[PDB]
Parts: sequence; C-alpha cells; structure tokens
Amino acid sequence: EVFNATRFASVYAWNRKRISNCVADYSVLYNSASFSTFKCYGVSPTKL
Amino acid sequence: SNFGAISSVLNDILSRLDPPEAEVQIDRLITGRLQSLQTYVTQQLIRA
Ligand SMILES: *[C@@H]1O[C@H](CO)[C@@H](O)[C@H](O)[C@H]1NC(C)=O
Repeated sequence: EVFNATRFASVYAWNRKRISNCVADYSVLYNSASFSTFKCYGVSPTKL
Repeated sequence: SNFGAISSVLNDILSRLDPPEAEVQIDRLITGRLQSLQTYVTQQLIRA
C-alpha cells in the first residue's frame, strides 16, 4: 500500500504511513518491479 | 558508554551493520572497555 501505491506525494511533502500491528510482509517484496536500490541503514536486510 | 562507537550494546552494532564495519566499531568498544579495566585495575593495585 506504500510501495505499490499508484500516486505518491511529492518529495517536498511526503505522505507518512506507519506500518504497524502486523507480521513482516518483507518476503513478498522479492518478485516485483522491485527497487532501483535496496539499502538498509537501520539493520542488515536479513534481520528484517 | 558509547566510547564513540554507534552503540554500547555489542550485538546491536553487529546486527545493524555488515561485520567488516563492526570490526572498526568494536575497536572503539574494546579500546574503551579495555582502557576502563586498566583504569579500574591500576586503581585496585594502588588501593591494594
Ligand atoms: C507490488 O506489486 C508487484 C507486482 O507488480 C508484486 O510482485 C509485489 O509483491 C507487490 N508488493 C507487495 C509488498 O505486495
């Protein structure tokens, strides 16, 4: 609902969505248009 | 204490970063803690 959302807000005012109260959906991110870059500053990607 | 490293928890530096960086940080932990011992130890000797 964030990644695949059709129309994002612009960089100046960006829509903040809390991902919360759930179980990690990170496994489904594999097969898709995916990402120009996937860069994890907060943890290594395996710990996600 | 951070001792300049990004955190004072040993593992939380690890799982955040890929180890070749942790080797750098864990210095500032070890260099800090190892010192803090030699401070404490050298105290005890004098106090002893
Ligand atoms: C986003 O859409 C792609 C298909 O275009 C899909 O493969 C991917 O799993 C979707 N992302 C999420 C988080 O569901």
